[PDB]
Parts: sequence; C-alpha cells; structure tokens
Amino acid sequence: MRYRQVHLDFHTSEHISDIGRNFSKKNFQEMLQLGHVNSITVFAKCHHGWAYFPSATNEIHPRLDFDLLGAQIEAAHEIGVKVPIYISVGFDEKLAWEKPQWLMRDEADRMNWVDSFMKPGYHQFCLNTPYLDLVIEQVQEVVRKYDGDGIFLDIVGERTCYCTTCLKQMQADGLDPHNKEDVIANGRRIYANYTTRIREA
Amino acid sequence: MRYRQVHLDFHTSEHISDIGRNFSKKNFQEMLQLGHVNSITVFAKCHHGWAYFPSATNEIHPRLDFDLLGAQIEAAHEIGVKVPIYISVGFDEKLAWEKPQWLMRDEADRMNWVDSFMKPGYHQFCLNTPYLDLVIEQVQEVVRKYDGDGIFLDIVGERTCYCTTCLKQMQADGLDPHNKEDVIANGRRIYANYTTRIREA
Ligand SMILES: [Zn+2]
Ligand SMILES: [Zn+2]
Repeated sequence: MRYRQVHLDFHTSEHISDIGRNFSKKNFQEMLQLGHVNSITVFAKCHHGWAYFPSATNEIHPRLDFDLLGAQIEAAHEIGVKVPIYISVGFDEKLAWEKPQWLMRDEADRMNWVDSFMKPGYHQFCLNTPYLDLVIEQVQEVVRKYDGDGIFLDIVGERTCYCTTCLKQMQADGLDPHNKEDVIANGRRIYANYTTRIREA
Repeated sequence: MRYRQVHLDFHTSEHISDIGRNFSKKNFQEMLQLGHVNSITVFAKCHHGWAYFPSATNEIHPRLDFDLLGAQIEAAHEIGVKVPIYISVGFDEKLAWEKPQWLMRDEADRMNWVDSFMKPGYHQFCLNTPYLDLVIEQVQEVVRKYDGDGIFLDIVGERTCYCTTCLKQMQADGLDPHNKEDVIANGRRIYANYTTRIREA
C-alpha cells in the first residue's frame, strides 16, 4: 500500500463546458512529481452520475469529447504512479431525475442528503432496488475495460429506508416497518447483499 | 337529465375478502325501487385503483370473482334505471406503490392528499406524466365494453406540480419553476391536455 496518495475529486456539473480541454499528459505528470505523489484515485463516475470515459453502461459527461479516465491512467502509469478508480454508488444525480422511485425515503417520505429537487445537492439511491443491478453492470464495465489499481465505492453503508420497494419487501418478509429494529436489520442485509454482489462481480 | 340520482361509492381495500359475494340483481333492484332512484353512478375503478370488471388494462379487485360492474348495469337497465360509470383518475393507490415517480410533488417534495406511505390515505398522480396514457387506455376499455350512460372522472382539476417530469419540461419550455405564475399556467395546459385527450378518445 503506497504512502503518498491523492484522492482526485471530479464532481462536475453537466452545465460546465469543455471538460478536460486543458488536460495534458505533461501537466498531469509534472504536478504528480511536484507533489511527490505515488498513487492518485481518479474518477470513472461522479456524484452528478457522469462517466469520464466513453461508457456503454453509463452516459459520458455531455461536454467531455475524449477518454479522460484512460488518459489519466496512462499518464500516471508511465511515471510509476498507481491509479485506483472512484465510482459514486449512493449518488447518481442525472439518474435521480429519471428514477426517483429508486431513491431512499425516511418515515416522513424525505430524500437525503437534500429533501427536494428545488434545492441544490444530491439524492441518495436505495440499494434494495434495481439500481443495484445498474451499479454492478457499471462496476463490471470499468473493471473490464481499464487497467486500474483498485476500486473506491462512495456513499455506501447500512441505512434505514422506508421507500416503496423497502416497505413492500418488509411486509412480504413479515417485518414491521413501524418497528425501528426491523428496518435497521433490513438495512444490514441490504448493505451486505450489495458488498457480496460487488466482490463476486 | 334524470332528477333522482345516487352516486354509489365503492372505494374498497384489497385487504377485504368476498367482494360482491352478497350482491344480487333482486337486492340491487329492490333497493333502487325503495329509494325511487332513476339513475345510479356505479364504479369501474376506485381510489384504491382496482377495476370491478375483468379488465385487460387494469387489475380487477383481487378478492372479486365476477363482473360486478356488468351485473349492476344489467340489474338497473332491466328496471329502467340509467347507470353512469365512475373512474378514479387522480387516485390509483395500488399503482401509486409501483409508480411513485408519476405522483404530484409540491415545492418541498410533498405528496397530496397524504404526505407519506407510512400514513393511511391516497396519493395523487400528475397528469403531465405517462400515467395520462394509462388513464386514456382504461377509459377507452370501459367505454368499449360496457353499455353505460356516461363517465364521471374523479380527482381532477388545474394543479401546481413540481414532480421531476414537470420540473424538466418547464425548464425545456423556458418556464421558471421558481415563478409561481409559470407553474400555475403549466398546470392549466396540463389539465386542458387531459380533458381534450378524454373527449377525443
Ligand atoms: Zn429503500
Ligand atoms: Zn407533475
């Protein structure tokens, strides 16, 4: 495990243009060397939900014209820098707008982290929904196609969720959604099911 | 237009059994005569979302074994009583559980009439969504298959809606969701579009 890592965030709005236009192998390598960096986690998929590579299971950032993920792995590997790859799991904001039925709900029907679409911020998906199948596909694509040094999966953990899918499933399994213990235990199974499916894929 | 009408409600939970088991042509006719009733609006589709006939575009109440709508029209028509037919539009609670993405939202993401699924009551659909296409199909089926004397369409009117579909559509049409006037005017178009499609179908 390398001692000198950078976690390179790239949560980038669809409403910003010319993504990566000022990227260069030379600039990326010079700054890693200036920083004495020997590992840099770079983005395949951000909170806004875009891919930074020409993806078949997800949509590339609509203002990105080239394989930024590919260019970063190559530039770093050519100077002996490892490159783990980041995938946002809990957040996919451009999918949130198409599939709000897959978002987490509390007892009072509230989304997190932000409780409406009329305010800025991100809306967390429930991994007890078919969103899990889309995550596995997208993780599989990145692991097949890119020579990364690992996967960092973000916005995950044991939750308590009262979404339509969870409430139906709890009732069918004889659990009581009004019993907090039952919902906490459901969420322990939901999270373990997600990490088991990731390790097997 | 007949002077002596009854509006016969039939909002019936999936969790009640033996629907219609004590129905009879004789009982239905005796009570219409006791009441001096010359028209009775009967249900094709209730707030809970079930059909009271063996429907191909909607699901029959899961505890109903026979064509209750058909039996009521026949029993009434055979004693000269007209039978308009009721269809819940705004409410379809069993669909609400499958398609929460089609439900109305206020500025703060709240459903109406009831602001969560963890409380009893009904959740109103937005007619700016593909739910409108399902309503037209279901209205078409009832009008084709049954010799009714009219259609009563319930839980409809001009709304203000901030659901994901409405917010995207308003932004694409250059309307401002933060401008109340813009959202009111959008809802006037949404409602007129619904009543125009019903009259044409
Ligand atoms: Zn859930
Ligand atoms: Zn709407």
